[PDB]
Amino acid sequence: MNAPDRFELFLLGEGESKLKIDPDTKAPNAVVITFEKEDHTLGNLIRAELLNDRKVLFAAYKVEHPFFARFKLRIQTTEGYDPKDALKNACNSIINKLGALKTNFETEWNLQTLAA
Amino acid sequence: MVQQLSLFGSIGDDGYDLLISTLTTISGNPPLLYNSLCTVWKPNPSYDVENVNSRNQLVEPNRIKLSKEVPFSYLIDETMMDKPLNFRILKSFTNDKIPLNYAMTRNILWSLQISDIPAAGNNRSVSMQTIAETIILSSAGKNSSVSSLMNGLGYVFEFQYLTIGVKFFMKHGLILELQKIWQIEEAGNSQITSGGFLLKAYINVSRGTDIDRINYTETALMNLKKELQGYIELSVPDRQSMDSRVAHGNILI
Amino acid sequence: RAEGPEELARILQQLKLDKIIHVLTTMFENTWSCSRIIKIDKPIRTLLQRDLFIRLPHWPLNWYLILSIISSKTSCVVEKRIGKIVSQRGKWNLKYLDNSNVMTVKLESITYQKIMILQRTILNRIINHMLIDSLNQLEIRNKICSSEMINEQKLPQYIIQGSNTNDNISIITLELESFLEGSKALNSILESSMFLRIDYSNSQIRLYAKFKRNTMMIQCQIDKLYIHFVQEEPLAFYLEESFTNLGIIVQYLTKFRQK
Amino acid sequence: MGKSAVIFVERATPATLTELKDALSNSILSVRDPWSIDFRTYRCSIKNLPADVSKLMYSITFHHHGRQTVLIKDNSAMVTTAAAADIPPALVFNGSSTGVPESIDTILSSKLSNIWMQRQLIKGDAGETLILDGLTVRLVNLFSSTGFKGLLIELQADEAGEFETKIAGIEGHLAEIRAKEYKTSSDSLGPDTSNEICDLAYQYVRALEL
Amino acid sequence: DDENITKLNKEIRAFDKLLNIPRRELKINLPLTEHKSPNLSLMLESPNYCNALIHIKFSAGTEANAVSFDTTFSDFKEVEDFLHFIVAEYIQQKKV
Repeated sequence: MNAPDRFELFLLGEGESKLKIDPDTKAPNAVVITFEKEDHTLGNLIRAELLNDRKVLFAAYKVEHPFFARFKLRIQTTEGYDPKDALKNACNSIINKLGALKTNFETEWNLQTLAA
Repeated sequence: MVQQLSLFGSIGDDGYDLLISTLTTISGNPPLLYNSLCTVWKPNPSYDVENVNSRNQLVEPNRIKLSKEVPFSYLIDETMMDKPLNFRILKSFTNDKIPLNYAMTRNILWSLQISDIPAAGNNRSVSMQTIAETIILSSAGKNSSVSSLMNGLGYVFEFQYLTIGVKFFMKHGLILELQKIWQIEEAGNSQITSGGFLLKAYINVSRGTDIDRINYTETALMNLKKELQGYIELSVPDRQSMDSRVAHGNILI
Repeated sequence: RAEGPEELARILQQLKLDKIIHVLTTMFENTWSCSRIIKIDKPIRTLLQRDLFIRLPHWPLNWYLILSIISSKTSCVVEKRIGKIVSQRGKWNLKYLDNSNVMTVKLESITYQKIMILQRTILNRIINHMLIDSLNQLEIRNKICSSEMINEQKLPQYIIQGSNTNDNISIITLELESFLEGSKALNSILESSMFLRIDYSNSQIRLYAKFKRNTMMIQCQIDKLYIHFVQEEPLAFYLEESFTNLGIIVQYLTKFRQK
Repeated sequence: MGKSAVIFVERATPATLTELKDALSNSILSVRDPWSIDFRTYRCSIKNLPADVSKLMYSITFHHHGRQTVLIKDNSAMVTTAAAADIPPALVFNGSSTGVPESIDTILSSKLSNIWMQRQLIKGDAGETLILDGLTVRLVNLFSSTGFKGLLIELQADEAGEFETKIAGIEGHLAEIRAKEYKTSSDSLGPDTSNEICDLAYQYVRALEL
Repeated sequence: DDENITKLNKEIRAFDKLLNIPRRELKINLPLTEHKSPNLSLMLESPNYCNALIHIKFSAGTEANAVSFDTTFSDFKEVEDFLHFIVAEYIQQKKV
């Protein structure tokens, strides 16, 4: 049997970096960032958030083969602005949105329990 | 970890003095006195190592060497402080008796070292051996001692011996050693190299993959051997004598 | 290893700038704790500008003496101010900056004696500024009775009395409406301006107010209310209290306000 | 004689390190180069063992203290080096050493692999070191195989007179950031024999145990 | 151990007084009353055999270990300026 172990989907191997950043040689201010042990759940969210920044020109991701858990992201931003900073802003905005969502759901659930 | 490339030989003490002079005529350096003390440790037979993969032979048990330098104040008796500390003192070291006895060495209890049998094949002109080495700097705790440490790892004492000799440093990192070996037991001290000196010329290579360096090292060793033709015959020892695995017992001395 | 003529000119300009910076930093350290960690995103508004943030261990927290060094091709000047900076989530935030009391000083005039006199006066200046900031947190308007203000004799003379050119006495003019948090029913009784005088040597806080109209109730004995009326100005009274910690002075003010 | 202490916080957040870095920013005098640390546990593979003989062996590798490994077993310490510049000259001269040793972790995991086998590995990289008034504080995030583990704080001072006061102050500083479950340790391996790095490794072991 | 290495070590160490870096120290004690005697210790060194480094330690008459000032200087002009400042400070202290 040649079936790989399932835990290779969520445990990094030794000597593995969760992120790898590489400058793109074709378009200025463009970076290709490889994420490991991740799938569409994160890439879709990050790209949809990166599309809201008026200084972000290009943002696209892909998962080359459905056997391996990894994906590539590509970012291109305006002059005088770092793609890593854009990624940081996107992550901060996502975290704030999720926190607000959690607080709202807890308030509504407690109100329902009072009305239960 | 090094690849040590070595050649061996022996001489009778009668020519000893003469030999020394000739070496200084070649190297241009004077000999330097040295000594050492080695203790050999073997895996504990009380513990059954079933982990030795018998169906595959991934590994075989081996013996560990712990070495240390001992000051000459333990090796010089009350008759010898008058002479200066130089190589000539070796001329008086012909008796099986020695000032360092069993009790002092027991009171003592560094460099940790493991080796493998030399490389196989009959197309090798020098003894090539692989050595893995580490250093112990200090320790602490309620049982800080070499014996307690090696029993913690899982090893026990087997025997020990004492080397005294002289060193010559030549070009290209070549080291030439003249040694005398005294085995030590509670029963007493016996000189195995009785009435002679053991000669060993060797070089160290840091990386085994580099082959230009290894070829250069072999060239230097064979040139040195071809220089000493007619006086001393330097030879490759027996490959089965430098094997230090526990399963089979023999000791090149 | 420089490559460009513009690079060489920039190198020499930076050489002059940081040589001056090193000289003055050594001057401060030979007498002062600078900070080499703080980086502000935007240079402070006042040609090369360099910001240096200095303080002392016994100063109030987050209060820094800020020096803006402005270097030109032929002349250099120093802007000395007092500011409040905090660090939050890896960022330096300019919490507060003072611009009404900017000390613009030429490079040559600065000497050791001026440095030590500034060291002595800056503690009182920072205490006044932090009192101002606390009152702003209380949303109370205020104005500083500086040395020039006191010398102009526009303030009431009884307040100036006892201030024998001592830096331990600080007088601040407060608005009656602001100190009362908008109580407009008391504007017709007391003057719109009150005076807070704090003596560090005496550790005393006095709130002086002036009656807008002469009420006959002054003739009555008000000794039981800890109110002392000014002999020179019968319409002027004051409340005197003793304080030990400045951080709780706000409560004292409320106590005064209560009275 | 210098003194040291180690505090480990298990329920920390990813941003707790930044929170403690900023909460101490008033007293921060300077910052120095980053550090790293490794923590392995080796297990005994032999079954014919006595009841009183321990089974584990903790290896702690210090990167900033000149690349040194410390092996700990049953309150017994062993300090090994692997740099050519730490070798006592006598061993080089007499021939007891070839001059280019290996780390003891390679020896345990290559030649003695039939007695000892690895069981876990906890790493810490890109820590920050801050100089406060008569104090040095080092912070780092601990990463296991699965992911983030917790926060590690190590304090070192030269004067031992007021060490307890500094420890209490740092504990209070953590207290305002509402990190209430923290395990601290400043014990000494040997009351009579004082080795700094051995005691530091023992304190690490006592802090990191579960 | 061996005679040759000790002989060479002895012969080389014999030249320390010539090869070693020159150093100088000057201690100045100022006569002051009220059992308050400040000390001024100036040590001059040439770490790279050509540059002059002047380390100044001025201890005011308050405590035996409370060093009022401890500074280093590489420019003689700044040395003279700080000496003048210290003299002025001492004069002011004597005037108060």
